[PDB]
Amino acid sequence: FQTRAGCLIGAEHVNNSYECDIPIGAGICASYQTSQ
Amino acid sequence: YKTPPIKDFGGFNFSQILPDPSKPSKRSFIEDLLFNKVTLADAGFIK
Ligand SMILES: *[C@@H]1O[C@H](CO)[C@@H](O)[C@H](O)[C@H]1NC(C)=O
Repeated sequence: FQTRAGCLIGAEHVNNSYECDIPIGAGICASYQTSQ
Repeated sequence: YKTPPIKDFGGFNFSQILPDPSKPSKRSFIEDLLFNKVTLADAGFIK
């Protein structure tokens, strides 16, 4: 996944939206969710 | 919260501070003026 912060490898990108869990930067957050 | 489509505020007028959908970034007129007034350096883009 390519983001304004940089290259994020190992995380699946989704078009949903939730509360920030792990802030990455430039409006992108990562979280552990669902098989997880 | 979202402002109602009809701006019937008893004569009071807030267009210059409410968002302008025309702009790609939904900022108000005064917000655009403020953003242009600052000559920011080192924004922090991908580059
Ligand atoms: C997720 O983003 C939008 C949602 O409407 C749409 O293109 C599609 O459902 C999904 N696209 C990708 C690349 O995930």
